[PDB]
Amino acid sequence: PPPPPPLPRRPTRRLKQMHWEKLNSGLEFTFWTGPSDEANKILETLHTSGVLDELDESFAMKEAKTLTDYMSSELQKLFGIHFHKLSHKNPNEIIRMILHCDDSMNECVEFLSSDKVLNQPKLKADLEPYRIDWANGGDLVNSEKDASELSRWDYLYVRLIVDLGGYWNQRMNALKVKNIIETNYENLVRQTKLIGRAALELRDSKVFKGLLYLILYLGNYMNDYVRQAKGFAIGSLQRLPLIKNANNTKSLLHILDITIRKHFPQFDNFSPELSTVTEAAKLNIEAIEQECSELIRGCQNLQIDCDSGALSDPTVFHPDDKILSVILPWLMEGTKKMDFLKEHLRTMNTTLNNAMRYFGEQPNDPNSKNLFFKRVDSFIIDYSKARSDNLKSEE
Amino acid sequence: KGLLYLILYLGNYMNDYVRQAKGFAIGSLQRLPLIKNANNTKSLLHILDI
Amino acid sequence: WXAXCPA
Amino acid sequence: AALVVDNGSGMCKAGFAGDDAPRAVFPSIVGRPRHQGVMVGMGQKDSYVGDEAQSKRGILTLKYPIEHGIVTNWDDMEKIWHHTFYNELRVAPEEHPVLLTEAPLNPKANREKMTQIMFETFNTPAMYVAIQAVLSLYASGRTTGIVMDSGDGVTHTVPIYEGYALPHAILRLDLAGRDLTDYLMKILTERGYSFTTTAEREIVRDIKEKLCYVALDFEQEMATAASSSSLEKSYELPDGQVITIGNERFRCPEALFQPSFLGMESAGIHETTFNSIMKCDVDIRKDLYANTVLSGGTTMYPGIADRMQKEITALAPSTMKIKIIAPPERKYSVWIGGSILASLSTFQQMWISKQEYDESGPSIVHRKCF
Amino acid sequence: AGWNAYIDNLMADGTCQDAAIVGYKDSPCVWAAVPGKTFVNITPAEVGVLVGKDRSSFYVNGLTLGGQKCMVIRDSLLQDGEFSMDLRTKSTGGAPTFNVTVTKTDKTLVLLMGKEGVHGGLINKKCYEMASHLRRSQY
Ligand SMILES: Nc1ncnc2c1ncn2[C@@H]1O[C@H](COP(=O)(O)OP(=O)(O)O)[C@@H](O)[C@H]1O
Ligand SMILES: [Mg+2]
Repeated sequence: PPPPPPLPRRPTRRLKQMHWEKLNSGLEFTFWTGPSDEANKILETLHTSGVLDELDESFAMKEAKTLTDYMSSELQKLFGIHFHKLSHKNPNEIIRMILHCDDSMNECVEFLSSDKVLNQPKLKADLEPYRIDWANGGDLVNSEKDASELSRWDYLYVRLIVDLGGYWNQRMNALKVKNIIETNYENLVRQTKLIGRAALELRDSKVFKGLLYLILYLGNYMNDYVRQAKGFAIGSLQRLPLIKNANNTKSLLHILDITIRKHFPQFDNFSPELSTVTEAAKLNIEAIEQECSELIRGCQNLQIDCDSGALSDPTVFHPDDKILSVILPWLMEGTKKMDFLKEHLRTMNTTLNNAMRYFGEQPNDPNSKNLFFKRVDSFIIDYSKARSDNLKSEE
Repeated sequence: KGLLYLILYLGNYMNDYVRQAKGFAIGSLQRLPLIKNANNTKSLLHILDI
Repeated sequence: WXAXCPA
Repeated sequence: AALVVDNGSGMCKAGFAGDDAPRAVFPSIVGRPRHQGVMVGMGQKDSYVGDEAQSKRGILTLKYPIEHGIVTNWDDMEKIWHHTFYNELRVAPEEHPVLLTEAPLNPKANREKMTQIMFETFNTPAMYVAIQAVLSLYASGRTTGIVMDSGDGVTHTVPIYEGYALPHAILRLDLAGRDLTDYLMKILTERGYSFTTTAEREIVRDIKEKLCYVALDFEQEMATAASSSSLEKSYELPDGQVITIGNERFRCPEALFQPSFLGMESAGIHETTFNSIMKCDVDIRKDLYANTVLSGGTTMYPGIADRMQKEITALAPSTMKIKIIAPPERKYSVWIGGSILASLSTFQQMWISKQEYDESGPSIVHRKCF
Repeated sequence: AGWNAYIDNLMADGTCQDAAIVGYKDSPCVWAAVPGKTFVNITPAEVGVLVGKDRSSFYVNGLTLGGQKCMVIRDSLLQDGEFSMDLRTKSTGGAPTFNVTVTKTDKTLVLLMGKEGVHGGLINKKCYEMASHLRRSQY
């Protein structure tokens, strides 16, 4: 590398500063360089005119009126954002209501549940001497370590994160699972009922069976003798729009609409008859199954925690900590919810499966398990546009 | 040019010693209206006309 | 008009 | 106590740091009488702004100082601020720092222009300027996401990330509330109601705020609207006249999703939301979809949240999940987020002082508060 | 004198954990950097991306700087007045991310990435200052 360069008349009172952009580069070619006597007489005129004196009186500025935190600079920003509702309350007041697991801070508890607040090794060492050994004795680890010297948010972090960190992650788990279950069990039962009903309706629909037989019988007519199969999969229904006649005006499915209407009045309109399939095509089977399966894993993980985990020990619990007094009442009812959902989960799986073999496809292919109603729905809309175009053109 | 020389001398007396430049761009005229007196009644341009 | 002017 | 002042195209919001609601919420209008005064001795003012201007709007020529985000008149803009501090808030600015907001992709011309008029006319001790879009998700309690910012003047889509704006990813769409109000009147004349002047422009603004709503399916709703009179509602004009609209309730708000109804080549916010997120990085794209937020008074229409959720879902890949966050308080989210930001203890670090400005000049704002 | 002494000047306040200087003319190479850190491993190919004519490709998936993945915030290197760049490191599994700034001089590129929790504005203002000083020295 090349050698490096060195390292880095007047008014009686201060008045308003008028800033400017200066001259571009220098006054190499500007008229400012020219010291015309026209400008010289201006300087003597102003020194004689009573203008500068008035300037001191009128444009004097109004003076200026300008007016041990271990916690990281970024983090004070985050704490004030979420606990804004409690600004008027002292740290002793806000440290108490949070342990009540009240409804008023079901949102703020999620913020302290983030990895950002927990993953702060340097502060945990700094606030460690200020921690109170609440697990045994309930006394300060060091001698004096006054907590009044700490700032407003410093008191909260040491008394909540450092002090209760032994069961903090366990307690938040009991509360994070608390919120998710309270709102999803109602909808999850609705989703699994629709899929099971849709699968049963498709399996128990003669209209859907009848059109497939008509397509198969028509399909075997134009096909060769060596390829006269007696069955086909649902995914093969997409070849109909891809076949065009001599002038490309009318596709294969377009003949079917007028053929059915003229001779098969029973198959004229099957979309109103089978509607739950279309709504079932807007839901992901694997995603729904995984979402429900997540609930059971959290529930069984909770049972070993409340009965034999960190929650089991009450000695490390503060007397004003009703977390044990709130989870246990739900513990019996929560077991009922997981049993019902488990039954519904099994109900959907078998109800989808018996209708799954019934049409020749298998769930072993993950796409086939997911994209089962989509292919049927794809044919439903394809038949809909084919009928609409056929009616519009002829009428 | 006389107008430009007039305001520059006023500004040089008006400003600090460390920023006593001898020239400015034409686009610098825009801060005359936005500088007011104690009661905001008159500006540098208003007193300039007098 | 109905709401506005005379028409 | 630090003032938090929210200048807006339609509404101006002001209050104090830590407060949960703006103290003064008044229209951002300036009025000048178009008729000579014959009754002397009243001390009638020369210019009228805010609620008082709205009260006597019939004999005034209302003007919006800010149009399409850019301030078209710097002389009126201070007057509403002058009325903001001494009249509405009744507080002297000489002893309180003040907070103002700035618009995405703002030209550099304005940014010192507000700076050069506050430290001089009102000589506020301290100042800070941030994006209204950034403060939107701050009130929502999140730091990373994309905001569906729509208001009276302009609309912006800002995919924020740790509170730091992405300039290249900012998309600007000219489909604002004033456009819809202008679109509401041109379609309201079909029913024999002719509103043309600016004073009655507020009237239709009142009508759409109460009666207009977002329909889930346009094609289904026009068929039902033509068939039945159930969707029709009656509104009362201040003169006592009774009006009824049949299908305009869902037609005017629909232009936000079908700009070709207004004739703009740029498409609706539903794709613009999708268009903006295409510009970001692939790895971060997962977070942005699930923390989409709505903001501004334009997004107040009933049934607007599910309609946009349905449309972008088709645009989005089937693998991805979309979570439209629409807090009911998002009307004042920009103001509330600023009060949250001002109340922070660390917020004293990036103050710009009156002294420091003096040696640094107007140019300090581009580098100090960015 | 002593290209390493700037790194010491860069680390006086302790707000940053990595700092480096690289000459982007001819064959890119590091002139001084913090040993054992991110900035000491800069390749010429990464320098070419930073100073390349294409100012849009690094928006699709970010770029790598010393092999560490980072995302682009704002690009103003080739614009007169600032000659500065802003980056934020990209991490996996909730690993800490840091703000990265790069300032372009006549012959050198000054790179700063701060410690955890440090605002990018503080990192940017310093790198602009030493870059401003360094250009006044005709480098
Ligand atoms: N309930 C409502 N329904 C429909 N539009 C509304 C409603 N409330 C407010 N608005 C519209 O929102 C606008 C307010 O814009 P605003 O968000 O204050 O702009 P800015 O973000 O620039 O301050 C008004 O012009 C009004 O037309
Ligand atoms: Mg807005």
